[PDB]
Amino acid sequence: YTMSLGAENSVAYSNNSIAIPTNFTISVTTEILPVSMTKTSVDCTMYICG
Amino acid sequence: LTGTGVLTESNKKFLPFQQFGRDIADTTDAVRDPQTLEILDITPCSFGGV
Amino acid sequence: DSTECSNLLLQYGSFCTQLNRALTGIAVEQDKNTQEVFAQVKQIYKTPPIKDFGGFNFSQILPDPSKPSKRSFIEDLLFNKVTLADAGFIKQYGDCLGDIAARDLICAQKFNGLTVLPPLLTDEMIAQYTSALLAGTITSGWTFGAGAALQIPFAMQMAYRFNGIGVTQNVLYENQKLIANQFNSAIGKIQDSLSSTA
Amino acid sequence: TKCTLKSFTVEKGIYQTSNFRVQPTESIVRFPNITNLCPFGEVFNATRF
Amino acid sequence: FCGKGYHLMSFPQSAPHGVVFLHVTYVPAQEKNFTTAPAICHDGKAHFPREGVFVSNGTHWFVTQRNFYEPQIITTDNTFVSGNCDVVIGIVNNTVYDP
Ligand SMILES: *[C@@H]1O[C@H](CO)[C@@H](O[C@@H]2O[C@H](CO)[C@@H](O)[C@H](O)[C@H]2NC(C)=O)[C@H](O)[C@H]1NC(C)=O
Ligand SMILES: *[C@@H]1O[C@H](CO)[C@@H](O[C@@H]2O[C@H](CO)[C@@H](O)[C@H](O)[C@H]2NC(C)=O)[C@H](O)[C@H]1NC(C)=O
Ligand SMILES: *[C@@H]1O[C@H](CO)[C@@H](O[C@@H]2O[C@H](CO)[C@@H](O)[C@H](O)[C@H]2NC(C)=O)[C@H](O)[C@H]1NC(C)=O
Ligand SMILES: *[C@@H]1O[C@H](CO)[C@@H](O[C@@H]2O[C@H](CO)[C@@H](O)[C@H](O)[C@H]2NC(C)=O)[C@H](O)[C@H]1NC(C)=O
Ligand SMILES: *[C@@H]1O[C@H](CO)[C@@H](O)[C@H](O)[C@H]1NC(C)=O
Ligand SMILES: *[C@@H]1O[C@H](CO)[C@@H](O)[C@H](O)[C@H]1NC(C)=O
Ligand SMILES: *[C@@H]1O[C@H](CO)[C@@H](O)[C@H](O)[C@H]1NC(C)=O
Ligand SMILES: *[C@@H]1O[C@H](CO)[C@@H](O)[C@H](O)[C@H]1NC(C)=O
Repeated sequence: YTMSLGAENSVAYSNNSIAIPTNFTISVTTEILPVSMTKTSVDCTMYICG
Repeated sequence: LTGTGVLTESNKKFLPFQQFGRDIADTTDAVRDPQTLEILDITPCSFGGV
Repeated sequence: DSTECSNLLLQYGSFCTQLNRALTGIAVEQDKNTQEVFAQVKQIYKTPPIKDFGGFNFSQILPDPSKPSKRSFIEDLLFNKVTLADAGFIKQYGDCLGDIAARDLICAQKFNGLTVLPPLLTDEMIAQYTSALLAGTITSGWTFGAGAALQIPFAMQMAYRFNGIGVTQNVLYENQKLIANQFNSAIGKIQDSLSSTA
Repeated sequence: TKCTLKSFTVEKGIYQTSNFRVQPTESIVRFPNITNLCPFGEVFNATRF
Repeated sequence: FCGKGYHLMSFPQSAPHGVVFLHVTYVPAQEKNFTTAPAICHDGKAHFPREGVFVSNGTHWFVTQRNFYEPQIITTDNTFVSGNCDVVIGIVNNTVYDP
């Protein structure tokens, strides 16, 4: 499929109109970031000489 | 097959047409001794990564 | 075009497989870079017709509805100013080295196995994302990213950003025409700077 | 550490060292229990190949 | 930068080879249209809001904070006076209450 670019909605603009919310929802969202990878090392004699 | 290392006893089983084994095909992990039919796996002499 | 290849593959193609994996990782990384820079908010707000922006002229940066292409005027000059491979390499490779996305496979065999993959996001989609960001900002202030449809006049948005920098609303509302004229003149100066082949 | 770093002065921290400490001294040979010699002479002195 | 909506808190939690955040955000809803004005000209002088916006339901004007709809009567402590109202474009006519 073509990529969904986003939520499709329209807003009405006027020079003397403002929209103010009358309610609110407290939403808790998760987001995940990596920190570190596997800490590795190589042994030279076992690698080359064996 | 000549080399330098320390050999231990192994629990591997060898097919009758197989004498030399490789787990990772760069070093011979185990050999079958020509006199006694026990299988001895060879490890590198210096190891542990000091 | 070697007469033996499978032996050569089995002996030395694993390095190329690893390096091709590195290139594929770089490519997916680059696509995710474009994703994270242009798709921060996935909301598509249609550009309103230019009405009552307080005297500010945004007709240049907004896309023109007359043109079927969704590129606006300033980004059109940005596209025309940058010429892909403006050197002797366009004579050597026939512009196939750049990502024109209409290149033929004769350019691919010209490069001897090197290929240019098209980007994940079409430039038209980038233009649509930029138009959505511009329309959302100009209409709703900073409430574009929170997630809502909070329309606000542009005068009050200028007033609250003036409160942000530390100046009261009265300075804006007494000098609205002067600020609009200065902004329009600055946009015209940017237009003349890009249009004069500088 | 001085031998792996190729310097007579080392700095503070941890360093990984290659094996310079052990050398083999004895050698063993293990061959199959074969006693009889090959008929190389019989093949080589053959009156007609 | 820390979640969709206005950020309030984040709670860290450990993860294998990473860290996860629990972003607590303020997401508004249930919008309402309102007729607004930039200022109010009373007694020949313009009144600008110290905080929030000027909104009107029907024919009565109030001052409310931007993010939430809390209607408050227009009061001289809530507004500040600066100049006359002939220079402000789009100013409306109303009275300001003084306590
Ligand atoms: C704002 O929305 C919340 C829900 O998101 C409303 O809370 C509900 O209120 C009704 C009646 O008081 C209860 O029966 C529901 O159980 C409540 N829901 C939750 C999730 O708590 C709240 O009333 C709304 N406020 C306004 C002014 O509309
Ligand atoms: C915003 O500026 C553009 C030009 O930068 C204006 O477009 C011009 O409009 C006049 C007629 O109004 C034409 O004669 C010119 O040819 C147009 N120029 C270009 C480059 O298109 C536009 O009218 C301005 N918008 C407002 C609201 O003033
Ligand atoms: C706009 O909303 C306000 C707040 O509810 C209204 O003010 C009160 O409305 C009630 C009911 O109509 C009256 O009994 C009070 O006397 C009003 N108080 C004040 C200080 O005016 C106001 O009436 C609403 N405006 C319209 C046009 O409905
Ligand atoms: C707000 O009220 C003032 C008067 O208190 C209005 O000013 C008058 O407007 C009429 C009609 O436009 C003129 O004929 C008068 O000459 C004006 N008098 C003065 C002293 O300016 C003003 O127009 C009103 N504004 C709004 C938006 O209703
Ligand atoms: C090989 O010969 C030696 C010497 O006679 C003997 O000790 C050993 O057991 C033999 N190994 C066999 C038969 O596997
Ligand atoms: C060849 O050598 C073998 C020993 O390997 C011997 O038995 C044989 O008699 C020799 N034959 C001749 C013709 O010398
Ligand atoms: C506000 O008005 C616009 C157009 O007049 C309309 O599309 C929108 O739904 C209205 N919003 C509310 C909350 O009624
Ligand atoms: C809003 O626009 C209408 C129509 O263009 C106009 O009559 C009115 O004066 C404008 N009001 C303001 C405050 O700009």
